[PDB]
Amino acid sequence: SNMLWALLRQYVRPYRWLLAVVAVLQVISNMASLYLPTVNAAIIDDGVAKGDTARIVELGAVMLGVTALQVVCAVGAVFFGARAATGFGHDLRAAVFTHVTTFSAEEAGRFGAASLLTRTTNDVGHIQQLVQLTVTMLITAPIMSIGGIFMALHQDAGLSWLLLVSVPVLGLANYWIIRHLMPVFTRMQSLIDGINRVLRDQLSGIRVIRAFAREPLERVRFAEANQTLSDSALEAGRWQALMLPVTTLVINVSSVALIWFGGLRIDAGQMQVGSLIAFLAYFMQILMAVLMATFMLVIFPRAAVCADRIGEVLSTQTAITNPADPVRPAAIAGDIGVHDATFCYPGADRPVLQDVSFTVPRGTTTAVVGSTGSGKSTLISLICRLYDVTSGSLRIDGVDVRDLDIEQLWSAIGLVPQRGYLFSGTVAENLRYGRADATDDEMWEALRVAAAADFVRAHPQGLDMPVAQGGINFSGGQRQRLAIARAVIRRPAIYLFDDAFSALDVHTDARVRDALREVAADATVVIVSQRISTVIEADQVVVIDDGRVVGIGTHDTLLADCPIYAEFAESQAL
Amino acid sequence: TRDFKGSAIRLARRLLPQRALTLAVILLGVGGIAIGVIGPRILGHATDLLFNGVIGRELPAGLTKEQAVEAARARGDGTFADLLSGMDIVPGQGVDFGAVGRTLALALGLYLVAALLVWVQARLLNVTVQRTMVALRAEVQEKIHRLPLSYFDSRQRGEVLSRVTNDVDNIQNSVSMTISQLLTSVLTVFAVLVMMLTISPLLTLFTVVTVPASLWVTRWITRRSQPLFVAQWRNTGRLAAHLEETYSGFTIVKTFGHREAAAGKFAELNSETQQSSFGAQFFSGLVSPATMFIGNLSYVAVAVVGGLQVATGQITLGSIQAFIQYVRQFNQPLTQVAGMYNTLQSGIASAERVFDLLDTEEESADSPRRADVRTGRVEFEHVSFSYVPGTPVIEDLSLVAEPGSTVAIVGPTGAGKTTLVNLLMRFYDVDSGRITIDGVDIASVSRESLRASIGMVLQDTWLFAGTIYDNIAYGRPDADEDEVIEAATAAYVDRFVHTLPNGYDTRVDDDGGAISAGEKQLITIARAVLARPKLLVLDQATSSVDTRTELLIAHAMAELRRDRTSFIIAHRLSTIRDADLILVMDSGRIIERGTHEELLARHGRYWEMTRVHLGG
Ligand SMILES: Nc1ncnc2c1ncn2[C@@H]1O[C@H](COP(=O)(O)OP(=O)(O)OP(=O)(O)O)[C@@H](O)[C@H]1O
Ligand SMILES: Nc1ncnc2c1ncn2[C@@H]1O[C@H](COP(=O)(O)OP(=O)(O)OP(=O)(O)O)[C@@H](O)[C@H]1O
Ligand SMILES: [Mg+2]
Ligand SMILES: [Mg+2]
Repeated sequence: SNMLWALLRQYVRPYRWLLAVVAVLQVISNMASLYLPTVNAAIIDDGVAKGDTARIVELGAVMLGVTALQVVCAVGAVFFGARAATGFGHDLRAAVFTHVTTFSAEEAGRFGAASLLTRTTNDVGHIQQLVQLTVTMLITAPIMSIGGIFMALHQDAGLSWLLLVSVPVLGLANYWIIRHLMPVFTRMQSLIDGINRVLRDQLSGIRVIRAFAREPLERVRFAEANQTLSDSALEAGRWQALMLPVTTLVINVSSVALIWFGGLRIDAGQMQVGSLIAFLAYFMQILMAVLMATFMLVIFPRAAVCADRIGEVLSTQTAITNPADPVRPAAIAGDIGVHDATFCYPGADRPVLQDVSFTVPRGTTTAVVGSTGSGKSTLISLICRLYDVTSGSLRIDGVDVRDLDIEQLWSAIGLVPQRGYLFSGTVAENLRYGRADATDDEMWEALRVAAAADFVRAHPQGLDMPVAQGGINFSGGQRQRLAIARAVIRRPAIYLFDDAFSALDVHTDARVRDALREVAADATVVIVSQRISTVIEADQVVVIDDGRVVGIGTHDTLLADCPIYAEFAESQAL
Repeated sequence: TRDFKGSAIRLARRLLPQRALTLAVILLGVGGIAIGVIGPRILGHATDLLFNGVIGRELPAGLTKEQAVEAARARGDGTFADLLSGMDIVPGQGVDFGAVGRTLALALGLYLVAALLVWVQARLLNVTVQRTMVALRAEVQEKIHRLPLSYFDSRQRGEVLSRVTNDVDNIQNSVSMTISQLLTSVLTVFAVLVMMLTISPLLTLFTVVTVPASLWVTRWITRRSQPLFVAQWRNTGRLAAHLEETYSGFTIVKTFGHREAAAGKFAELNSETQQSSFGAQFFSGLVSPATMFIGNLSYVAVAVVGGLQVATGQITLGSIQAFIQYVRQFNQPLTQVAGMYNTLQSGIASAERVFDLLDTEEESADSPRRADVRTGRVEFEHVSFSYVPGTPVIEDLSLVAEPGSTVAIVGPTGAGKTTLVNLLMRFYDVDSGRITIDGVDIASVSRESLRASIGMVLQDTWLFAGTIYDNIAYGRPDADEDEVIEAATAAYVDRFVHTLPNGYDTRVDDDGGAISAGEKQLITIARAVLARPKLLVLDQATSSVDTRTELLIAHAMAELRRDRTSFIIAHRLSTIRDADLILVMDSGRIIERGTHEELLARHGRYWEMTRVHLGG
């Protein structure tokens, strides 16, 4: 629970004065609640014993004032507690999001796009719940216990030994129960985590599960996880079921000892009768508050693990930032250098790109050809500066991508990745990610360029046709054409087609390429493709094998001098 | 919109089934509550005995109670005699500590019995709560496995995930956190009311005035707070949706310069959800102080009136002490219910969402017949299908596939090839017509066996978080190590696995890992081929795989492709060449079909498609 304290200390400091106001108001309210029985004892002693009804009425008015103070201070504490809890939760969420948005591809891949979502909302909620339950109930038990001890000492110090001995017994019993419960609760949380991951995997790959008839194995796995979770929860509940009886028993035994010892003191003229009522109410308030506070302690292990996850997210430091003072060329539209680039993924034993050196002149088309796992997508990601070169330099427009701020470099680059993603909403909304200010006319022009205008015009809603979460309401080629249209609507200086024509038929692929050549004539294009038929039109073709460039030149020189490209052409020949 | 009362009563019915264990739970709770409520009367009797002895000790022993009363009347202020009138002392006796000890021993025994009964009832409640939760989780998982694909395609993954896991966990927390409190409160209120009615009707009426007023205040607060709760839930859902869409497509958002817009939208949603949560939480927490205030007003009235009666002599002091204890033990359950109202409402909302998911329409009545392919011949007969009915995607389609024939499907980008092979796997219900494999309608056989008989390479590759060996063995986990190694070698997964320093043990994920798109497709191919399917479907199975590796893979799988009726979908004509039958479909209808030689001889769409390679 080291990370819990750090997170609370960091993100509750702006609300520390509201917390102090909550604390003082709760103290006042609990003091009023424990002082009402003192006024009852005063009625019993200075009233019916003396025979003064006027004193009884006066003390009733005093009790009315005490109750008014109690309700006012309770409402005032609830309001500020809610304020502080919601503020802490909102600030923690806004900090986690702001940290995650600075992550790189590798940093985000460390946790995943779903773990970050579950840590941004449900991990902050489980700590704001602790905040609220501490400013509402967990603070009541110490306040009520110490205040009741003081009030019992005030009423009659002779019988304060009871109230000072009974409370430690309850404290030790509840401490034993907590010490035997907390490991079980940690196990229950760590085991419900697994049954949640199982259900997430079952829903993310439902089509693959159905296609392979993996329903019975999924059922068996879920049944085993459910049974183990139920065993852990039953073991926790067996201990948790002792909390209320072991507190009520202490209250009742304390009350019986009260009636005995107070009676013994009363026979000696050392105690008034109303003190018995006062002490009885003190017991049934002090110990009931402790019981209520302790019964709720299902949060601390859960909050501890949630805070551990949040702190591990917030401790991750990015590796690709604007260096100190980025160079800002006007309208970057130049060439790509790639001089002796050497890249090795973090945690990898061997580099994936070795001694890569090829230049792409501005306004030309360069096709990257290689085997599976050769490093074409890695090179494309290097151009986008999603990853930083371990050695060498890239030199886009004659200047390193490292010293260029990555907002203008990305504004000058229109990238359609191999693993594309279409956001849920409308086709117009998805295309707006390219421009965000595009009119309907240029949106339709971008759709027409990417051959995506027909299947959007077909829908009765036109540009407002719905899009599923991952575009699963479209075909794969339709998703690729939508991504191409999104890249086109940007009108970027550099196009990076990372296998953007894999799911397009020959006719549609040729039409899209012709429209692009008509539109992107003045723009640099780097296209990663498998078909040789699409690479003759490229001015320069680069072949990479094992991660290193094995051939540079046009189609004819590569077919004549590079054995790998000759093998590719021979394999694809009809 | 959303019915919370019905979901609450359904959840209560699930929690407390027919009288097998819930009857014992209720009986134990009632017995313990009655035994523990009896005790304060005993304590009041002991206090009455102490006061009687103390008062009577001071009075002279030569006079009885009536003489003492008349002597006090002869004395001043009059009220002492009224106090003694209802006291029933024996003057000059003192306190009898033996009777006090007996009374307190009886109280201690009753309190011990009540504590034991409460413990047993709590254990039984825990057992039944866990049983109910197990049943709920099993039902949720079965419903997940029975839902149609349109249900998942029409919603975000995060929303369904939260409705499936987070809502169930919230329900579990709420029940195991509040069921015992609810039962104890509902029994204790009535037991205390009965014993207060036994003590004195006036003071118990004064105490019971609170319940109407407390209910009115609670109703007002709930009326003011329910819109806040629904707004908070809506706002949390919107925030979670925005977070999921930003995180899943982080590369696209970051690259296309939309990070600032996403940050601004998140800030707006965060502020709005903060406001909604603050309002809901404040109005939900306001219940307990109000109930405590009304209970304290009743306590003040009861104390004052009881003191007035005790001074007059109509009620003994021990009875009034018992009644004060009863007032406190009556006000406490209402305060506890008011305090836990927030958790109760959260659990009710979660149960509402879970029941909404569980009441969704399922696919269809699955046939119990086990699919059994004998030869492998596939036939389509006027198959018509359409997602979102009103726009056909496949209409008037008919095709025949010989048992050893390799059928290749080529066509435009939105023809319907994936829809066709999904209809073959019974992913979606065929609108009109039927599909027959070896003369039996696929709709008349179980989906499980039919989909197990066919090994399909999905167009969108998917891998679950685990080792590469686990992902390959996902097709058939019972296969031994040698079979998985052979499947990986045939698909040339082993070629790049040997390169990695943790071969077959490196952990890969759908969104990343130590893998590439081509290698991910290779692992999917190995997973498909491991299951030794009797029917082969390959939907753009090598779209991201180079042709040099494709040649080796084709040679390696030629043993399987000989006698398994492969369905090959590809936009590369080289892969689909030399297929026994080639289907060209344009807009969900097969415009032309035949082998390569006939297709070239008759010209048509295929000839134009293959002349693009030669240029024009
Ligand atoms: N939920 C859905 N899933 C898939 N297709 C859908 C869905 N709803 C509607 N459709 C429509 O179904 C049509 C049939 O396309 P299909 O999914 O069969 O792709 P395809 O012909 O295999 O394409 P490609 O060759 O690019 O893979 C598409 O035009 C698409 O708009
Ligand atoms: N985190 C990682 N992400 C991607 N590749 C990684 C990673 N770690 C290691 N690699 C290695 O990087 C190599 C090259 O991957 P990359 O995706 O760049 O290849 P590629 O030739 O572009 O792929 P494909 O032809 O399938 O599109 C792979 O062989 C893989 O083992
Ligand atoms: Mg790639
Ligand atoms: Mg498809």
